[PDB]
Amino acid sequence: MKTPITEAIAAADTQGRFLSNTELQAVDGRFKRAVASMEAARALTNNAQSLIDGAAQAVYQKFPYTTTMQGSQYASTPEGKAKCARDIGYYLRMITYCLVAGGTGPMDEYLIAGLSEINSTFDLSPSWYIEALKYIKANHGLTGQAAVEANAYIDYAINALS
Amino acid sequence: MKTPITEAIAAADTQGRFLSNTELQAVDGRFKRAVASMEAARALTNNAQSLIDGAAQAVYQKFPYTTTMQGSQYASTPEGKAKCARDIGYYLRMITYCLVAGGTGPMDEYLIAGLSEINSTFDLSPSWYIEALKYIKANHGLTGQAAVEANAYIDYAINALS
Amino acid sequence: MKTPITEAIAAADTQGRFLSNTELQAVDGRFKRAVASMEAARALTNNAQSLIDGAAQAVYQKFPYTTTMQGSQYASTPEGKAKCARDIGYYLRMITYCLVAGGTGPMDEYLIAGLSEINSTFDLSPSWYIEALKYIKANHGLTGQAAVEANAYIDYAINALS
Amino acid sequence: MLDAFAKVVAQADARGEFLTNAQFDALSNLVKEGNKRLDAVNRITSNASTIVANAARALFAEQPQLIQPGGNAYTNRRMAACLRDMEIILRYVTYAILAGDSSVLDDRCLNGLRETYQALGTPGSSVAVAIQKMKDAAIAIANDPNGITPGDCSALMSEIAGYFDRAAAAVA
Amino acid sequence: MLDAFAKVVAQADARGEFLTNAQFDALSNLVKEGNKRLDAVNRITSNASTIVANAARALFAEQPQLIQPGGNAYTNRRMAACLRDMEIILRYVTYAILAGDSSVLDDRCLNGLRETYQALGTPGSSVAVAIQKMKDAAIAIANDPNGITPGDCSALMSEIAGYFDRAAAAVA
Amino acid sequence: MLDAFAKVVAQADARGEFLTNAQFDALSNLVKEGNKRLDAVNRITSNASTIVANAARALFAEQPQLIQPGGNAYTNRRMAACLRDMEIILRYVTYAILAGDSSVLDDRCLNGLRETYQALGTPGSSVAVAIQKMKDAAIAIANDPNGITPGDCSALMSEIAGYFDRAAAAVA
Ligand SMILES: *[C@@H](C)[C@H]1/C(=C/c2[nH]c(/C=C3N=C(/C=C4\NC(=O)C(CC)=C4C)C(C)=C\3CCC(=O)O)c(CCC(=O)O)c2C)NC(=O)[C@@H]1C
Ligand SMILES: *[C@@H](C)[C@H]1/C(=C/c2[nH]c(/C=C3N=C(/C=C4\NC(=O)C(CC)=C4C)C(C)=C\3CCC(=O)O)c(CCC(=O)O)c2C)NC(=O)[C@@H]1C
Ligand SMILES: *[C@@H](C)[C@H]1/C(=C/c2[nH]c(/C=C3N=C(/C=C4\NC(=O)C(CC)=C4C)C(C)=C\3CCC(=O)O)c(CCC(=O)O)c2C)NC(=O)[C@@H]1C
Ligand SMILES: *[C@H](C)[C@H]1/C(=C/c2[nH]c(/C=C3N=C(/C=C4\NC(=O)C(CC)=C4C)C(C)=C\3CCC(=O)O)c(CCC(=O)O)c2C)NC(=O)[C@@H]1C
Ligand SMILES: *[C@H](C)[C@H]1/C(=C/c2[nH]c(/C=C3N=C(/C=C4\NC(=O)C(CC)=C4C)C(C)=C\3CCC(=O)O)c(CCC(=O)O)c2C)NC(=O)[C@@H]1C
Ligand SMILES: *[C@H](C)[C@H]1/C(=C/c2[nH]c(/C=C3N=C(/C=C4\NC(=O)C(CC)=C4C)C(C)=C\3CCC(=O)O)c(CCC(=O)O)c2C)NC(=O)[C@@H]1C
Ligand SMILES: *[C@H](C)[C@H]1/C(=C/c2[nH]c(/C=C3N=C(/C=C4\NC(=O)C(CC)=C4C)C(C)=C\3CCC(=O)O)c(CCC(=O)O)c2C)NC(=O)[C@@H]1C
Ligand SMILES: *[C@H](C)[C@H]1/C(=C/c2[nH]c(/C=C3N=C(/C=C4\NC(=O)C(CC)=C4C)C(C)=C\3CCC(=O)O)c(CCC(=O)O)c2C)NC(=O)[C@@H]1C
Ligand SMILES: *[C@H](C)[C@H]1/C(=C/c2[nH]c(/C=C3N=C(/C=C4\NC(=O)C(CC)=C4C)C(C)=C\3CCC(=O)O)c(CCC(=O)O)c2C)NC(=O)[C@@H]1C
Repeated sequence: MKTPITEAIAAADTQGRFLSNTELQAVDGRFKRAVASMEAARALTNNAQSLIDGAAQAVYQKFPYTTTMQGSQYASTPEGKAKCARDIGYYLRMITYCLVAGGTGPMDEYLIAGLSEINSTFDLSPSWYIEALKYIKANHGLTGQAAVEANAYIDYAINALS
Repeated sequence: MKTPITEAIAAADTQGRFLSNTELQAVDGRFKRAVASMEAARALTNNAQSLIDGAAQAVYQKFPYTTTMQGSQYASTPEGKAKCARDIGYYLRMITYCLVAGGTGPMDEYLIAGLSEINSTFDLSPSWYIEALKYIKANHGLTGQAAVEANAYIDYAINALS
Repeated sequence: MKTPITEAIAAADTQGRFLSNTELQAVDGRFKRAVASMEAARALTNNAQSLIDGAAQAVYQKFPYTTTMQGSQYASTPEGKAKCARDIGYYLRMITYCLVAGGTGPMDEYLIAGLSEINSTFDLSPSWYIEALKYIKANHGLTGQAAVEANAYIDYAINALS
Repeated sequence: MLDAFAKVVAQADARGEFLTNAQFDALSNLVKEGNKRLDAVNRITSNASTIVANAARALFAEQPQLIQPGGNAYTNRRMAACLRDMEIILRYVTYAILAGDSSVLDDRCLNGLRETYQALGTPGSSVAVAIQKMKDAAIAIANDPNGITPGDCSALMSEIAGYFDRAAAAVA
Repeated sequence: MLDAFAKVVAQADARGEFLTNAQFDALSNLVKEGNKRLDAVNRITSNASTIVANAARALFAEQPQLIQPGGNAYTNRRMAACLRDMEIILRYVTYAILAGDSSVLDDRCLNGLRETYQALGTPGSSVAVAIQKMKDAAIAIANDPNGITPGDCSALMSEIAGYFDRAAAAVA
Repeated sequence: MLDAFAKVVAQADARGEFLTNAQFDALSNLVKEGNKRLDAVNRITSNASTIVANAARALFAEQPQLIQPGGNAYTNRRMAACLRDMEIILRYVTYAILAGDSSVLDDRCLNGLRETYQALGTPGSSVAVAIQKMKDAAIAIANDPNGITPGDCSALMSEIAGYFDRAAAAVA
């Protein structure tokens, strides 16, 4: 999994070298940034349900047809609504994992790999998820570097969907 | 084994693709041509013994020394004569297989692969077999497209010996 | 192991060929040269102890500090002196093996491969061994082609240490 | 690989025999039934995406444990791999239908697949369910009377069903 | 590979759960102890050559059979390979220390090593002795009170000892 | 690989010993018998094609089942592979003769050959017959008194026979 620490080790290992000061500084950076990262992760986790509920409703408001159109790919049924809330929860959970791990690893492995395929096969519109992510970014209530950390991963997900 | 059908499948598979209309047409061509091919195969099979007997004697007439020269590579002995008739029968059998399969596969796999080696190691003259094949081509009694199908494979063998 | 015979076989084998006169001559050369080579090997072996003892003392005389400096890499202790005599004996033994085998194989496999590493890790000076080898070359008492054979391998070792 | 024709030829060669009249007639009948075979391949292939997607959706609805966090189809990478396997199996089954022989399916897909899933921890039994669902859909599509010259393709459908069942048994 | 943080994340994902407050606190404490971890890695790495060389010299002094003609460390090529293995093991152990997880050590070194030595004829028991000697030296160096801000690194040293023992057990 | 000389050296090195006078004399005698060894290799190699072809023709005459349709030497590709194996074995045997050691033969040919034929379905017993026929022909050619300085090569012929028998036993 990709993190500031595994990347440092991977680099040294690929060169068959012991870790050098060059890599020990990268980890120090990760440790110092962890303060803001963890603050963001705790906040997003504490307010997970309201952010998920609000995000789903941002999507339905931006794309009204997703609440009425006939088809299992939409949330016009109770099952579809549950699938959508579940998915948004997955995205938020992944964001908190990235913050905790200090890197995109988590999201890369559990969500982004195969994302395009999945959206294509099940006829899910990437724009739906981008709207949910934009809602989370606008309403997580974070400021300072904690916001910077949260937004970096939210935008990373948005770019992966673009 | 190389045939119009396995070639179509091999192509699709190499590209990791489902069969397309591009390949389904190739097989249709094979199915339509099968009428003439099978007519040729049945005829050659029905008259196999006379064609084999006549072909051997065309070879002995073209190359008289093969009936008198001392050496196991010649047909100057009963054993040599039997080996020669056997070989010519092999060639004819292969031709009928190609007609049935709709391709050169059979002959490629069972006879052509290793042919040069074999002729070299056992001191068998390719010209002997070319003469036998020419006799079969001139005397199979086929006409129209059935002849075209039979001659295509007979000439394929001749080219392999050239 | 590299010798005039294994090299001949390796060449033929890499080309998937039977041995040719080209290789049979190389082996004949090895057999003819063996007379001088064996003479050298027998002499060096017969006088091994005096050559080893004399060589160690050439090293200590050229580099006096190796007999007084504090450290396990030096021969200032009984253990260090034994290690040094042992090492010089190894070099001489390898030289006789090369003479017997007709090639550098022996020395290449048992001593040269990993030599640089070893000298670096244990802080052994290559110059110490070069001096020992120079002593052996100057005092083996061989003449003619026997000397030429002995010196070829002694110089080979010196070059490996350079 | 081998197709239906090459198969007969291979058997004859091992015996060193020309084909018999009974064999020639058999192969000639395969050719006569060629149009139906091509229709089946065309129809199934033309609906490959929905056959796979519908079967997958059905499988996950019946076995929700597969998509739950920790389940073998959980995470997009795992789901993608699962969808891929379904399309791969369907692809090779259609190759077998075109060839009129299971050799390509057995060689390039089936063989070794059971051991592959066991090493991964993928439930072969569930894969078999997915394969059976694609069967049923593929046959319904291939044997749909609408928009095609009327005729009996029952024998062919039995053959097609056999290839699917063969795949299901190789992973179950 | 995984580091201490990724490990917690992986466990949470398999459960489909956000982290608990008890977990967040645990990871936050790992970060707070980061400086000590970096010092340990820096100190051991900075003395890698002597740790290996001293341990090797000690091993061969105690087990002279290894360097005697015919022994597994006899000939320079064999000695070089042995010294290399010692540095490789130390290298991966330091990676584990930085990561706070043994995954990298187990995956890229330990696993399969026992079978590797058995095939070669290399005495795994002797390798274990070499590893234990490097432990003791590495810990003495990492936990040396001189030239560093006073503090308790006992927990970290126990962790470090664990990685070395894990390596010793994988070859013994 | 190793030749007769390298073999003695390897044994001495494992013991950490210089060669003894008894050994030096032995190796010196190998050199003195070198001309005979070179003649044997030259003669066998110079007649390689007929040795293989005659042995093959003899084998197929005695065991016609091998060339009958369905037999392991049936089809030109199979016959070619069989002739190739015979030349390969003869080639490696001559390498052993030149080296005065079977190491090259065992390593680069024999080892693993029995398992190779079993997987293919090739009758190892028949291969052994082919090898024995090439023996007899090779020795008759190598030990032919005509056109060579008179002398006793009985010991060498026994050595040569040993290499052939070693090959026959590795596949039988
Ligand atoms: C069973 C599978 C169903 C069925 C089949 C059926 N098909 C035909 C006839 C034809 N099918 C084709 C199709 C192709 N020819 C091709 O070369 C290709 C690939 C490029 C395809 C897809 C053609 C040309 C024919 C003949 C002309 C026609 O349209 O009739 C028949 C008729 C008989 C015969 O064998 O041809 C039948 C019975 N019919 C059904 O009711 C099943 C649901
Ligand atoms: C146990 C291992 C010993 C010990 C450790 C100890 N270290 C510190 C503090 C610091 N260590 C560093 C070192 C680094 N920071 C880095 O980014 C890197 C890689 C480039 C290294 C090597 C730093 C910067 C500090 C803080 C400032 C300082 O020098 O104090 C402490 C203090 C507390 C805390 O955690 O920082 C301690 C206790 N102390 C011992 O007595 C053991 C022998
Ligand atoms: C047993 C195998 C038969 C036999 C052998 C025999 N050979 C020789 C002598 C020589 N053989 C050679 C041949 C070569 N020298 C080479 O360098 C090469 C490769 C390029 C070859 C092929 C030579 C040069 C000699 C010496 C000169 C000569 O022709 O005599 C002997 C004589 C003794 C000795 O060892 O030389 C013998 C006995 N003799 C037989 O009767 C066996 C059938
Ligand atoms: C919500 C924004 C909209 C919506 C969602 C919706 N999604 C699905 C189905 C799936 N969603 C996923 C996504 C993931 N699976 C993962 O493992 C991960 C990473 C942990 C993600 C992000 C997948 C794989 C599926 C299909 C398989 C399944 O059902 O789980 C559906 C159902 C589609 C169907 O046909 O059954 C729906 C409705 N739909 C909307 O209209 C919202 C605007
Ligand atoms: C006939 C035109 C002339 C002739 C023939 C002759 N052939 C052989 C021996 C062999 N022929 C083959 C050929 C094949 N083997 C195959 O498996 C296939 C494909 C199915 C072919 C075409 C082979 C392999 C042999 C050698 C092995 C064997 O005996 O089967 C001989 C005998 C040679 C010998 O030395 O024993 C002869 C005489 N010879 C003529 O003069 C005719 C003009
Ligand atoms: C002598 C010229 C000087 C000297 C020698 C000295 N050498 C060592 C230690 C080692 N020497 C070797 C060399 C070899 N090992 C081999 O297997 C081979 C090929 C067969 C060779 C050439 C090795 C591997 C070692 C280290 C391992 C061991 O002890 O065997 C020492 C001891 C170093 C130590 O720290 O213990 C010494 C003293 N030293 C001098 O000052 C002489 C001038
Ligand atoms: C879907 C219905 C079920 C499922 C599937 C699943 N499969 C894999 C992984 C692999 N599948 C294969 C199979 C093939 N590869 C081939 O090239 C071919 C022939 C063309 C076949 C048949 C292979 C090789 C793999 C592993 C390599 C890879 O993943 O790319 C996975 C992934 C497992 C993982 O941990 O990575 C999954 C999830 N899983 C289910 O739950 C369904 C029942
Ligand atoms: C030293 C304390 C002991 C010893 C070691 C010894 N090891 C080998 C050979 C190999 N060791 C490995 C191990 C690894 N390779 C890797 O890439 C990794 C991960 C990065 C590991 C752990 C391998 C693969 C080999 C074989 C390949 C090679 O030699 O390069 C040898 C050599 C044995 C030989 O005969 O060539 C030796 C001597 N030997 C001892 O006596 C000590 C107890
Ligand atoms: C001939 C006397 C008998 C016989 C032989 C036969 N062998 C094969 C196939 C193979 N033989 C080998 C052996 C080697 N390959 C090597 O590189 C070396 C060392 C240089 C050896 C010893 C191998 C690897 C194969 C398989 C690969 C290949 O075919 O190229 C066959 C072919 C079997 C097939 O089905 O393709 C045959 C027929 N067969 C007999 O009946 C004789 C008793």
